[PDB]
Amino acid sequence: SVSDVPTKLEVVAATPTSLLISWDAPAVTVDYYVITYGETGGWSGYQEFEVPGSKSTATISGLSPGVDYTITVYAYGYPYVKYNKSPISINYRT
Amino acid sequence: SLEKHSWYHGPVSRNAAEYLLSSGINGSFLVRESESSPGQRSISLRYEGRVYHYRINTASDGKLYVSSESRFNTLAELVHHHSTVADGLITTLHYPAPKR
Repeated sequence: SVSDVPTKLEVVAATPTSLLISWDAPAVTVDYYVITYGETGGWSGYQEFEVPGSKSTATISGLSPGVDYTITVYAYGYPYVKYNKSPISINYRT
Repeated sequence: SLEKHSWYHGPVSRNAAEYLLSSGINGSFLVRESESSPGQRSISLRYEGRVYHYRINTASDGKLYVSSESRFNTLAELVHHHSTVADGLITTLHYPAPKR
């Protein structure tokens, strides 16, 4: 399996509709993040948002209770290909 | 062998590639093989909510290219190049899709 950047991604607190997610801040630098989220399997689509580079957490709210989501965090501009990396992704059931 | 690359997804259909990229952003991409024609490969690339599919062509001397002006001995060299220089692609190959 491929290694990821960021390296860690966790749901640190959750209600059935509202999540607090956390990843690891860079050791060096990042400009900003993009996060996508949507129901696993892609039928209902994905939403995308930016996160300032000063953060290493985000909230995602208004989710449906008991539903599986795929959440992916991108370090915008990071040279994934150079280092043979993928963006970090998790699936989470609310 | 190619499976070691983050961006190499093996045999995946065009329509399936679009699903794999639907959680992506501009510059999200993957390289796939035809499920019907071993050795036939394409790059699928996300831009502005859509997916652009580029056949990896083979020159008479065996070199690979997605854009005629820029040709390569290996697929890894091609992808590394186009990760920083779009050179005929709608955008650079930046974010390897997570394999699923």
